[PDB]
Amino acid sequence: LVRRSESLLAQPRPDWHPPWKLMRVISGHLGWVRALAVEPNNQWFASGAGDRTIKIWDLASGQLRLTLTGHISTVRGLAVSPRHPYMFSCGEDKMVKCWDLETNKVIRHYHGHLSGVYTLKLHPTLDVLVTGGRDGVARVWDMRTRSNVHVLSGHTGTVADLVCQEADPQVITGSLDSTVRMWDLAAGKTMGVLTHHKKGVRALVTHPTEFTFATASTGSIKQWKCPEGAFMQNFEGHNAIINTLAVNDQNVLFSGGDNGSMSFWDWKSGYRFQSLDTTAQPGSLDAELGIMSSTFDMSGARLITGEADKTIKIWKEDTTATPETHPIEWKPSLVRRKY
Amino acid sequence: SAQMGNNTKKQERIIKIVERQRDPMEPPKFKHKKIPRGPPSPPPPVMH
Amino acid sequence: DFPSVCENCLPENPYVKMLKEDYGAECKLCTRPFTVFSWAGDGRAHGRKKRTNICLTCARLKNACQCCIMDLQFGLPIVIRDKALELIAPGPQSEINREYFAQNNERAIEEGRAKTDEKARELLRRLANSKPAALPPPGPKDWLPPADKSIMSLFITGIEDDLPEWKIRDFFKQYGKIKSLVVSHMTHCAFVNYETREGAEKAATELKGRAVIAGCPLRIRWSIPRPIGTMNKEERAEMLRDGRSAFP
Amino acid sequence: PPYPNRAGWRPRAPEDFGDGGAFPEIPVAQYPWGKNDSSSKSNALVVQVDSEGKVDYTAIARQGHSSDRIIHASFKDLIPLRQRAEAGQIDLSR
Amino acid sequence: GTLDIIETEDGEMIAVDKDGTFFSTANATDFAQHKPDKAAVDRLVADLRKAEEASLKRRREKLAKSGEEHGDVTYINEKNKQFNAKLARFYNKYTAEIRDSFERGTMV
Amino acid sequence: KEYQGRKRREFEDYIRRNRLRLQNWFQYAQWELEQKEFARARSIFERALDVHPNNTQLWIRYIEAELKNRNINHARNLLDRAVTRLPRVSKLWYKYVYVMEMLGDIPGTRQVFDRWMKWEPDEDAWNAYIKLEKRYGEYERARQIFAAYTQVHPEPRTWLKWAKFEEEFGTADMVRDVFQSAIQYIAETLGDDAVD
Amino acid sequence: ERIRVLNNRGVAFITYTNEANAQFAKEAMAHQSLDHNEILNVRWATADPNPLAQKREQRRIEEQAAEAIRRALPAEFVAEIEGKDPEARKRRKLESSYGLEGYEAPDAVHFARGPNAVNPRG
Amino acid sequence: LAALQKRRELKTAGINIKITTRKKGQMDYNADIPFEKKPAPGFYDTTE
RNA sequence: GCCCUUCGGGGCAUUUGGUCAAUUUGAAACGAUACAGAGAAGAUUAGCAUGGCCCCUGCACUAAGGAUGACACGCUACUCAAAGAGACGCUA
Ligand SMILES: [Zn+2]
Repeated sequence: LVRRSESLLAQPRPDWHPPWKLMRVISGHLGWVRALAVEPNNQWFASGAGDRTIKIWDLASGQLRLTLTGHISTVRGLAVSPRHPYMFSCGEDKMVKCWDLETNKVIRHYHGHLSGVYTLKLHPTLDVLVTGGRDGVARVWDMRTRSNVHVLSGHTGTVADLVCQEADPQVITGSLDSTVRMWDLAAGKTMGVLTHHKKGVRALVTHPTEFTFATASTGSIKQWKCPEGAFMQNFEGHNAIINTLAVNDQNVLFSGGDNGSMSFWDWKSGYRFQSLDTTAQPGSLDAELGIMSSTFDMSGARLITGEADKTIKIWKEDTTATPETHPIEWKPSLVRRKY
Repeated sequence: SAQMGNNTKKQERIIKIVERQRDPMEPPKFKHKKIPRGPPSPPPPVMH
Repeated sequence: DFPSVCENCLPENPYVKMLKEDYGAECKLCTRPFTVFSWAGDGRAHGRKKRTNICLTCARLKNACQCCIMDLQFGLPIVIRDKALELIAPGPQSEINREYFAQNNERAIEEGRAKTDEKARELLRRLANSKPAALPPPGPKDWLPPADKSIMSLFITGIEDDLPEWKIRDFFKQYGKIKSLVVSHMTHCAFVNYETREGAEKAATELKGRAVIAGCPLRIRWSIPRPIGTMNKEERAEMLRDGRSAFP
Repeated sequence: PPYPNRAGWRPRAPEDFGDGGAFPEIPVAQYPWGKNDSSSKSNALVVQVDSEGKVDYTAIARQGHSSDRIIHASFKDLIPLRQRAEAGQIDLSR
Repeated sequence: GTLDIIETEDGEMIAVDKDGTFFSTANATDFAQHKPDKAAVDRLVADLRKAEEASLKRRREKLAKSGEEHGDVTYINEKNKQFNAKLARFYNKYTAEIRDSFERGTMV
Repeated sequence: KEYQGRKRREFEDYIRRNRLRLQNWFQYAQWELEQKEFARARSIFERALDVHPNNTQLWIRYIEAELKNRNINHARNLLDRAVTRLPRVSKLWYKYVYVMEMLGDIPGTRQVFDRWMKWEPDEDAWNAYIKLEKRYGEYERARQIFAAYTQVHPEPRTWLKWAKFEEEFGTADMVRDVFQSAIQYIAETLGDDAVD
Repeated sequence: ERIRVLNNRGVAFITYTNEANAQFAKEAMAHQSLDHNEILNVRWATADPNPLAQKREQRRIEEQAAEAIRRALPAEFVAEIEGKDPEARKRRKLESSYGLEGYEAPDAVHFARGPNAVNPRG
Repeated sequence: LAALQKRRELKTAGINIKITTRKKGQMDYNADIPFEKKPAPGFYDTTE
């Protein structure tokens, strides 16, 4: 039998975080909001929806600055460059567009995806964008020459998520074939495969200060440690298709569930300090309750969620909350926890 | 080294290798063949 | 970036001027484009520009020089080596399977994956234990010249399959000019047609109805030339016994 | 036999060597595992053992992969790192 | 020499194991060298063939029981018959009232 | 040979047309088994394993097809590969212990069960291992299996199973020790309140 | 070497001792006349299905390879390898002892060529 | 079927007429194993 | 050949060329001819896709066509049982 640790320090005691509450709901999109991108100076954010428009909203007012057209299918990705005045969109129409924000016009196309594109990440230090789609491939594109410099193959399902970080593993692709692949960017080779999830991996995120990441499939979130992909912990209790995941600079994991569910977790301990259920915009069906995309702003004080009732919901953490009003209900249980 | 029977030590060689002059007008010489995909890398254990 | 070429294919000059052409030709085995290295042989001022005929991967699979396509351990052709040593020939020889195997194995073939030595000794030991009413003795009428001057043929019986035609030809070349020599090893028959009757008469005089060529006993007679047709196994056996009985 | 001496005793049996090992004292050719008249000619894998001592079965999961490839192939990979026995301080810094 | 036979102070033959190679053939690298006899391999092949013949017998019995025309006919083909049987097996508990209405030739 | 070529062409065209249907691979491999082309059938099954790596049915049929032609070592390598790829499918483990119990080889079955118990399975595999060791005498080794079982599955049901086993095959002091260890462990992990 | 004339069919199979002579004859007699105005179809022969011809060709391949191996190996080495000579057999028994009696050294160790081998080497 | 009976009838009548179904764009399935994937070796020797 | 010279001698110039010219036997493509005859559960039909060891035309390998270009329409045991009676009989 593999030995466990009986020190009772393997379970960190959760830090206290205030609960989150609804602040805003922004209408105007005529499709499910599936993209969201806060610009690096925290002034505006970018929503892409099923009405194939990209809308630029002021973050402070929630007030519609601009609408950009040019896609013909649902916008799935969006990225405001911190080093260039560029925005990056991908869609279900196989198009990966680079928008010049100084002209509000599409200036580049990154062509080569055989099907609709679901994800798009900018490399934090290199001049590279990464897309994944329904063709089972993560395309790694050079920004300047529009050249598909890497074809990351090995997944047998739709590549649904992807993260770029500055150290190896530089690409992490979660796919609907229930596997997660860790990719060395320099060679285009799989460093590792994680097959712990039973269902299609739909959400990934990386921690801002720790060298760890998290993956999420239905009913299960798993925290892993880079660069070896060692299984760190489970986030448990969100029995839904999890589309999204948002960790904060203050260690908050946000899982949004396709049935309209929400879980706010403490990152280090795995404790669920909040469990919410979103509400639908009037006129919606019960089936239209669902958080389809989410992000934090650069401050981390606002959670932006795009939801399948075509809405934008801003969430603030409660300023009138103290550790006495919302006590941590976690105890160091002594259970085998059959793995 | 020694090859084709005999095992006498042949003198070592200095070889000048130059790229061949190619006709600038020559089109591509060979057709492109559509070979099916090879098998993938050996799949990992399923850690459910 | 360097060919694998044997010494006898390389020039006698220790200083080799070599041309290199990326994708200059398709390999003569797998039909893939490969870097061709070429050089001028010791036959100065006319001949053939010697070159690497096969690619390096096929040269690792066959263990052969890229120019001559012979075995780089004994100097034998690849098929001769494979038939006489019973080797695996590690790779498909079909059309599409060749590119499939080369596409999927080019990194392990380079490292020597996917040494005969002992099988050569096995072949040598196997060839060590190789295992490959009678008519009266010939009277004088067999080698006496007939009265008919038109009779020219010399009939030989008792020929085994191990005896080539050329040994008979230069055994009978010392007696005169041979117009024709027909050797049928299937029927153990032979016909010698000279140009002058003096040579055939000398052959009958110094053969005297008997001959030994390379340890094979044969019987010689005068004969008018008749064809050899589809002939019975028992008759073949009895004149083989007669050719053995040429030396009682 | 013990070893203050072994002269005058020839190994005649395959079990005369104990488990095995030819005796240097006897100046006769000795075969602890019989005739190697034929080669090994076996396509099996090299059987290894782990630290505590059991047959190591990670050569099957790692078959066809390089050494830098990360492959999870045991139940120990399903345990959290904090609870994973020989695990004290874990460095979680960029 | 792996197993050690000792006549103890009670006069009984004990057999202690230095390694763990005797109990389970883990740590015993000669687990590959086990060769099953002819009878056991024949038993295994016979049992696998018995499972095969059971599968053929069940297939034949299912086809024979599906080859009976007991009841009202609605289909036109064999696949149509199987699909209509599946439609029955799901939709009787929701559509028996409609079937009653069809049988009577009157009220819903 | 014309019939073989036409059947191979038809099977390969069905495989190229729809490779995600297991019936084409199964039919091609079974047919090539029928003309005793074992290398060809092995190649077809391995290509199917390249298309369907984690299919338990394909693994089961390929181990069975290897076994019914009396290729024991091939099929044991195949079962090692199958329990390496899918360690959480109890069907493959159950077939593997059943096959190496059918062929004699009780220490081999024991080491396969030891690997399975290393993977910490459900209670059914522990009960199967205890039944294996109880069938061929060997009660003390079943006692260590109950020790590992009560570590892995520390429910009162497994402690009562150990109590019944030590009642039938051991002294009453062993039963008292088993009950005392059960109540002590459940008192120190679920607290003094949650003893069953 | 051997001409087998399959008469009645009008077909013959000429086997020269040299391959270059065979190619020369094929390129010389193609579309020629023998005695009357005919066009000869001198083409490359396939393989004689006669098992006697098959074993003849297989054997000839085997002594061609044996000639190459005998050229490769030293004369004493090959003379011990066949062992048809009894004196060579006695030399193998006496030489492949190296002090230890009852050895009869393996062919990998005895018939080995190199600077560090333990043999007269080469 | 009709080609089979006429081939058998002409096979009985002495001559051995060669039958060819080698169209262009066609792969050979009888020469070697198509896309041969040998089984992975394990701990058990399988050469016998 | 020429140049230099202390007539002893020395200097300048330095290895081309994947091509047999030679069409039967180192590999072109049809058409005519005969034959079959354009998909969506009655008949007649506009289409757009999907999959790749199927292509053609095209600069288009980020058009549009080639009958919606053709092709697909097949074949079908195996992760595989449990009951409670009765019973030629087995058997405790
Ligand atoms: Zn050469």
